[PDB]
Amino acid sequence: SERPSPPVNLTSSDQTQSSVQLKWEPPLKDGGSPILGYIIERCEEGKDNWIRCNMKLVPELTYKVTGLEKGNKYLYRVSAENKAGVSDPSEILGPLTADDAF
Repeated sequence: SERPSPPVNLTSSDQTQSSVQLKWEPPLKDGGSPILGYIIERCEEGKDNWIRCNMKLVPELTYKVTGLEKGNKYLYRVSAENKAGVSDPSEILGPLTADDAF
């Protein structure tokens, strides 16, 4: 068995000043072992220090990032983990502003 490929079609909804709902679809290949769950990371748009949002692996295909600072702008990525390892991250989503749409 080997690491899975990245999650695909990472999208967002329900953007607020403190949070955003992320959603994605499973990897095209699981590497021969089932995906245990996903790892969500965020990064302030001007930096390159990615913060892991979730402790326990998310087995679902959605996750609410919280603890955002109002007015800030964030990048997001998600990775898939099986017993063999962790995929490269998905394509980067954003920048997404922590605010209320027009």
